[PDB]
Amino acid sequence: STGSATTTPIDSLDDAYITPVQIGTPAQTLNLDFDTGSSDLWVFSSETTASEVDGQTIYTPSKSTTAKLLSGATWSISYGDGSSSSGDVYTDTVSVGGLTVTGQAVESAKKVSSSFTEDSTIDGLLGLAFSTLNTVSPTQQKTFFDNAKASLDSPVFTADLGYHAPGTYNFGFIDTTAYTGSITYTAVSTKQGFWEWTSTGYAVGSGTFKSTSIDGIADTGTTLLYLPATVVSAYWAQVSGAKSSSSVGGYVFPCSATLPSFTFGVGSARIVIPGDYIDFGPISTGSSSCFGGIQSSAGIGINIFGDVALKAAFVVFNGATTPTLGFASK
Ligand SMILES: Cc1cc(C)c(/C=N/NC(=O)[C@@H](N)Cc2c[nH]c3ccccc23)c(C)c1
Ligand SMILES: Cc1cc(C)c(/C=N/NC(=O)[C@@H](N)Cc2c[nH]c3ccccc23)c(C)c1
Repeated sequence: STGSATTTPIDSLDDAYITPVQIGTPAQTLNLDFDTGSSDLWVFSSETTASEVDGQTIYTPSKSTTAKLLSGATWSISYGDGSSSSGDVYTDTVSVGGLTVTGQAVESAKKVSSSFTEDSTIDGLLGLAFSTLNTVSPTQQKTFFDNAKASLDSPVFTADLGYHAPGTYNFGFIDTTAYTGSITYTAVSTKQGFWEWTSTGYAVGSGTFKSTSIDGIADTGTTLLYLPATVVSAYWAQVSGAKSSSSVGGYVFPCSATLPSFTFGVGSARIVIPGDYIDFGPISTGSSSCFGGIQSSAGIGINIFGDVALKAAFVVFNGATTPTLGFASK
């Protein structure tokens, strides 16, 4: 089997991408944030604290003839950014772009943090990291991809995120028309439960490539590109007037600037992030200071190849017995 679904930016800055997902019988369609940095499929629901719902579409398990309470199961997730959610668990039928999994754990939120409440366009998250990170207790549950994997034509999914435009998540096949040149594959460590890999280096604009190992995670659920402070300083030093602002929370730059590109290495291959992808617009309405799309990972504890990086590539998440990651230009 295969599935193919369009993913759409939630706003004019590509702050996140939402993908329609059918849950239950009859289908209830919710727009979920596909997150390769976590392993829980959770949704706003009829059980979510009323004051914590602000415009989201909710899953109502009582209206699904295929929903079953997973007796005694609870979940609770604390994301590294300080966001969180928790609740109980149903199993139900879940379909993405024509690919159907029966008995999928659907984690119904009773509580969500303010960040989620404020994101009216995101009805929940669909985790695509390794199932070892799933938070359901006392019986850990499998991700949608893990449940689908054996049935798929090939045990893979691909992320093709658009810049200021829709893109595509495919399951079970590689669309050879969706990228240019070749796909370069690189090793993955699953030791921390993430799609963790090692970039071979970077360049800023037309500058020379610096060969250096950068270990990080491919995370479709993170907006920005978080890299070591040395790398990030080297990038922003090429932008007149750019500076790190403790008050804003990262590097900002004059909105009048033209940003240089940023290149990252994948083996001997190179992915170029155009400068425009690194512009996140005014820090507040009407400001001439703009927020940067490349930020320091210092204090996160891991480097994160978020959407700013991933949207410059066609990315293969290969879930074979020994997982790997593939990157192509597009
Ligand atoms: C200090 C710091 C700052 C950030 C922005 C992250 C990213 N975290 N990103 C994620 O955890 C995503 N995989 C999922 C996610 C967290 N918060 C969200 C809000 C809206 C949509 C998705 C997420 C971290 C780990 C640490
Ligand atoms: C993931 C994340 C990380 C940071 C450092 C901020 C702070 N932002 N501070 C501000 O003053 C923002 N209004 C700046 C901003 C403008 N556009 C954005 C798009 C994404 C993230 C932040 C901003 C936020 C909101 C989210």
